[PDB]
Amino acid sequence: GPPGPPGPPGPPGPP
Amino acid sequence: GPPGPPGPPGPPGPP
Amino acid sequence: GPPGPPGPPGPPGPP
Amino acid sequence: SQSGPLPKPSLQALPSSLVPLEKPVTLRCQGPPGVDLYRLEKLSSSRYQDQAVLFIPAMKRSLAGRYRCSYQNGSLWSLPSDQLELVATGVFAKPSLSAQPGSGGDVTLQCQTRYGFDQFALYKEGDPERWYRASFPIITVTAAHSGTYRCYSFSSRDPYLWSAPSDPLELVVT
Amino acid sequence: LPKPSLQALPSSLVPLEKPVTLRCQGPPGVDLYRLEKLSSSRYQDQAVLFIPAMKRSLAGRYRCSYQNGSLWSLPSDQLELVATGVFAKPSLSAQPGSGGDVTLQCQTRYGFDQFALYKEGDPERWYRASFPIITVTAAHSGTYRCYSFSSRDPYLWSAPSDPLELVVT
Ligand SMILES: *[C@@H]1O[C@H](CO)[C@@H](O)[C@H](O)[C@H]1NC(C)=O
Ligand SMILES: *[C@@H]1O[C@H](CO)[C@@H](O)[C@H](O)[C@H]1NC(C)=O
Ligand SMILES: [Cl-]
Ligand SMILES: [Cl-]
Repeated sequence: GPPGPPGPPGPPGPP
Repeated sequence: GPPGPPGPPGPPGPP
Repeated sequence: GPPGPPGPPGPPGPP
Repeated sequence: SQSGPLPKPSLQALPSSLVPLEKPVTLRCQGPPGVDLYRLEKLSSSRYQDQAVLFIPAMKRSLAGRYRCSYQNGSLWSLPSDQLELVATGVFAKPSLSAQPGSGGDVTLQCQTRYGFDQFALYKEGDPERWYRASFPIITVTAAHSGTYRCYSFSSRDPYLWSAPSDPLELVVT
Repeated sequence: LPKPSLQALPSSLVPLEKPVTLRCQGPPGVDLYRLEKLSSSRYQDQAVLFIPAMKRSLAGRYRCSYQNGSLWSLPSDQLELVATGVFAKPSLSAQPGSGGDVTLQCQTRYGFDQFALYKEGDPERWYRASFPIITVTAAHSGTYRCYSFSSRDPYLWSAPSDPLELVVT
């Protein structure tokens, strides 16, 4: 089948 | 076939 | 179907 | 066996990534020759397609935003492209640009607009083009090139919904 | 969404070539864990990292977080992973100071501009200085050691000094 959706975003960066 | 699973999460964000 | 691509960067971190 | 990640493709908006409402734009993803599958996506939405090219015949508020693409070789995904920022232009009345030359090499320009916008963007024509962003309608430019300047106003609430471009202002240095 | 803990086991001070394991720990049942090293900004989608043999290159700051549903947790507190034994150990001495104060000297050849002294025990007492001289106020008898390092690379420490077995009156 066709490839799955794009993964979700990574977590927010550090300070 | 059916669409694959989502991709992995993206990188962490920048500072 | 194969997995989707890795997601994008998370947002910016606190300053 | 393979040395590293597949190089990212380019992502381009023609004729411009600043697109007035109701005008056409074409997003094109381009990797090396022989790509099995291109994926073009819009960030912060569930929207994506398995095609290199997205043709938007009439630009809409809802299509404004961040895009990227990547491609697949076998089941392996490439590094993603640089993020394309697709701006919907002409959502608001154009501002009026004015300019006050300074006493020593600087020029203060003003993007006047009848609203409470908090973001303004000033540019000079002809690549390399030169951009300037400010949270305030007054914008000071040092060592300014002669050229044709225009400005845009918008709100940080929807930073891809921009005003129509101001009428051009013609700066000449000597 | 509450932050996880990130531990180095058996310790966050890790002699070169000795093992350590980084473990991220949030609530049970969660979808995914993300462990990152900050300087190099490389990372993994797993809760545990085993380092069979500590290296200069693995020392540094790390943090982690987890994702449940599509939602990210607050990030763990930052884990300072330090490699020890990168330099010859220093030599520790002690003298009186004023009242109940004890003055320690952490002596070393190289130009090092940072020093860390501790007393074994539960919990451990830690002291720091840029000069190789460390006052312990109201000092307790115990087993002391010190480490010397550079602020140019604050995560590469010397081997620990031979223990100083202090008895205070
Ligand atoms: C796909 O990978 C094969 C080898 O596995 C290589 O021959 C080919 O150039 C690749 N194509 C692209 C566009 O990466
Ligand atoms: C994870 O997600 C499920 C719902 O999908 C929720 O019921 C469960 O309590 C979550 N667990 C934690 C620790 O947040
Ligand atoms: Cl442009
Ligand atoms: Cl210890």
